[PDB]
Amino acid sequence: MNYTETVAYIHSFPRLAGDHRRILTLLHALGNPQQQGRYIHVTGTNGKGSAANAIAHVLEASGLTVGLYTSPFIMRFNERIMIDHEPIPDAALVNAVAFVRAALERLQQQQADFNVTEFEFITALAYWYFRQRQVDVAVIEVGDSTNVITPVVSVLTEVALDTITAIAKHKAGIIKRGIPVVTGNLVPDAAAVVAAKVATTGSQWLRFDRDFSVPKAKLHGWGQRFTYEDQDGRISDLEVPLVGDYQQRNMAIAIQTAKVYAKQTEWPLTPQNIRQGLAASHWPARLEKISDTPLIVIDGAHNPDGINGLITALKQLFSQPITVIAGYAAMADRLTAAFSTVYLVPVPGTPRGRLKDSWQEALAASLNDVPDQPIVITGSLYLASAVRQTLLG
Ligand SMILES: [Mg+2]
Repeated sequence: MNYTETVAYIHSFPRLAGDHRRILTLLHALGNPQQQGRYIHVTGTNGKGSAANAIAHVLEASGLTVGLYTSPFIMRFNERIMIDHEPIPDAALVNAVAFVRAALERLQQQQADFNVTEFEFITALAYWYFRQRQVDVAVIEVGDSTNVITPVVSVLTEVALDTITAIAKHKAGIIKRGIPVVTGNLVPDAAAVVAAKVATTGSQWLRFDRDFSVPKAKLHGWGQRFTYEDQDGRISDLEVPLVGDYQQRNMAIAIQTAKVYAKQTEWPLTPQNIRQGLAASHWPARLEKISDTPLIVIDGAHNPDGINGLITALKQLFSQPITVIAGYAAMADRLTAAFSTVYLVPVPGTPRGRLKDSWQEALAASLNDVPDQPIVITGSLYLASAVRQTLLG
């Protein structure tokens, strides 16, 4: 096939019904690449994509070839599988999809009704591609079809209040015997689930605000300047180009995890690597300022927690009036009460306050009416990625 037939073939996979048998059957046909190499396992309800990207950036700056498996993509499909922050080239995706389909067709010649899902096909391809390219470590963000590895260190960023013990027990399945777990400051029910699991596995548990912390943090331009502290000391005046107070805990989790990786593998990691790797830690479409003149910021906050955390982040950055373009009525009532011009438009991959029929009509209106006013586009990551693909791709 071509690339276009290859990405359409990946999306043609079904919606099957538990354990990891189907993906392990497929992975045995690929020669078990999940059993070789080093891995960092990342799960959590929020902040896992941001942490994983930060861990990868810090490890790459120390001189390691880092594979990175994330979801979702923002600009193109190829962003889900990266090696040193470069998305898997089209032709390499064409080759890899052809190799995995060939092994899958061999498996269907034996077991006639064998199949896998879309995420299981992608995860198996990701794990085979990282071994083919021979990376030093692969940072794996949890989708659990990825739970077929023994990591060097596991990360559990958050189990947020949105049942808690039932969610925490599903998330604690990535914690393995003797392998250290780096977590955030978990809520009581999630913490009790983590404490009992690590007493069972015998794991070293490094927790945010206990073993490591951020004693100083403040805004500095479009990003934050902060100080990290642990048992080895402090690394002061670290800078990341990400706004939001919740990002202080994701970066701190990322720094602690990277240090736990290097100590376990006897790899040298300096504070310089951590500093340089945190400076390169850009995470697209998450309060990203994409244009200076005119001022345009894109964001994918989609819950009311995301709307409330955005509102105070926008208040921190802007003391002038802005136009906010929003992709239900409780999310829109807090936007109208806090901001100037507010436009409600439709999100592009969905179906059926000032109303606009599209985000382009709202953006053209604001630029025509008041050209010096900043525009923030928020409400969905799919709407935010549509604006980013249009305005930059
Ligand atoms: Mg993510």
